[PDB]
Amino acid sequence: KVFGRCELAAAMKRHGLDNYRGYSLGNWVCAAKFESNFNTQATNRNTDGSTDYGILQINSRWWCNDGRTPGSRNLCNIPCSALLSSDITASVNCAKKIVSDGNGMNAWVAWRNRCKGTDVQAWIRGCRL
Ligand code: NA
Repeated sequence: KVFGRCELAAAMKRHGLDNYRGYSLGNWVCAAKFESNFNTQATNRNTDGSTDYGILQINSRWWCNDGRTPGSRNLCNIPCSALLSSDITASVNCAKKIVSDGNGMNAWVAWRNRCKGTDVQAWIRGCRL
């Protein structure tokens, strides 16, 4: 599913991301825009042989099992295909473990390079929240 911006903001707020570990909702919408273009089906192979999955590009080296990332962890205890669903529950629950892991939202390279330190409140402008 390709989300609209305010559609995704509403879903991420519904599931508890707004101000989670002190990251305002616009940080999460910005991250999803530049990680996945708001597409739950997005996949991207990494040079280490892992893959990033879904709306928040969650990595198979640490967080999910994709059957082809040797020696990798599965800390969210889910198949990586679960992170491609139109239902973002699994992605959000896993993102909450990732952002709690020690480096905060710096786990999302697109957030660090394109959202961090910017006017992230612009990403929820005009949305009914
Ligand atoms: Na894995």
